[PDB]
Amino acid sequence: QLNPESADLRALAKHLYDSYIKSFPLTKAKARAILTGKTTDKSPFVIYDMNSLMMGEDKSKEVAIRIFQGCQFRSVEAVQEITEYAKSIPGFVNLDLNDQVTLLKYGVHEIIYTMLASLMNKDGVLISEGQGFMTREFLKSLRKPFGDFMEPKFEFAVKFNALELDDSDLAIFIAVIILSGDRPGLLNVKPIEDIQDNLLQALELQLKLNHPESSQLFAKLLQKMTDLRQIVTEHVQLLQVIKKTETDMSLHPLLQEIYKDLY
Ligand SMILES: COc1cc(CCc2ccccc2)c(C(=O)O)c(O)c1C/C=C(/C)CCC=C(C)C
Repeated sequence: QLNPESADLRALAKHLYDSYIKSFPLTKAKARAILTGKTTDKSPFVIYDMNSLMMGEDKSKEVAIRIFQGCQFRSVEAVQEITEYAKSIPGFVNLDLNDQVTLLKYGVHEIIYTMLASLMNKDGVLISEGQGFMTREFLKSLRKPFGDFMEPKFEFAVKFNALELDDSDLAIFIAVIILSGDRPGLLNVKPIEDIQDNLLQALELQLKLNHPESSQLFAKLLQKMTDLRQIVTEHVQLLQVIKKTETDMSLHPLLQEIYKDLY
C-alpha cells in the first residue's frame, strides 16, 4: 500500500540508490557476478601465494608491506567515494561544516568494512576493481602483524553477507551510518538525528519491500553496527602496532587524520 509519506520514503530510497551507483564504481551486484562466475569476461586472476602475487602485477619492498600499502591506497579511494556519496545524502551538506567532517571521520571506516563485505566471500576478497581475487589464507599467512589485519573483516563479511542485502538496501544503510548523531565532538546533534530518522524510516520500508520474507531484517541490520564499530577499534590498535614496529612504513595522511583521536 502506497501513501504520500511512504511515497517520499521510496523517492528517497531511489535517490540514494541512484547516487550510490554513481559514487561506487564496483557495486555488490558486480562483485557477486564476478565471485559467482556469471562469467568468461569477468574472471579474476587469483592471488593465493608469492608466485601468483608476482604474476598478478602483470594484469620494491617486502610482500606484506606492499599488500598493506595497496590496501591503504584503496581505502583512500574508498574514502573519496564515500565522501562523494555523503554529499548526495539530503541535508548532509547543509550541516555545520565541522559536523560534516566529524560524520565522515567516524563514518567512513564503518562504511568501508560494510562495503568491503560486498567484495568478500569466505575464501577471499576482490581486489583491483574486481580484476583480482586475493585469498583469505594467503592474507592470513602474512608475517605478523600483517597476517592478522584482514581476518576480522572476513569474519564480519561472512555474517553480514548472510543478510543478503543488495546495493539498493546498502545505499540506505550506509547513509544511516554516516548520519549518526552519536559521533564524538558533534556540535549540533538534532539536525543529524532528524536526517537519520528519515533515513531509518526509508531503510525500514526498503527492507520490508525488498525482503518481505526476511523477518526483523531491519533490527538484524542495525545490530551489525556493533560489529562494525568493533572492527574499527581493532584495526586502529593494529595500526598503532604497525606505526611502532614498521617505522619505515608511511601511512597516508588522509587515513592518519581520520585515525587521529578515534574513540
Ligand atoms: C587485502 O586488502 C586489499 C589489498 C589490496 C592490495 C593487493 C595487492 C598488493 C600488492 C600487489 C598487488 C595487489 C587491494 C587492492 O590492491 O585493490 C584491496 O582492494 C584490498 C581490499 C581491502 C580494503 C580494506 C579496501 C576496501 C575497499 C572497499 C570498501 C571498496
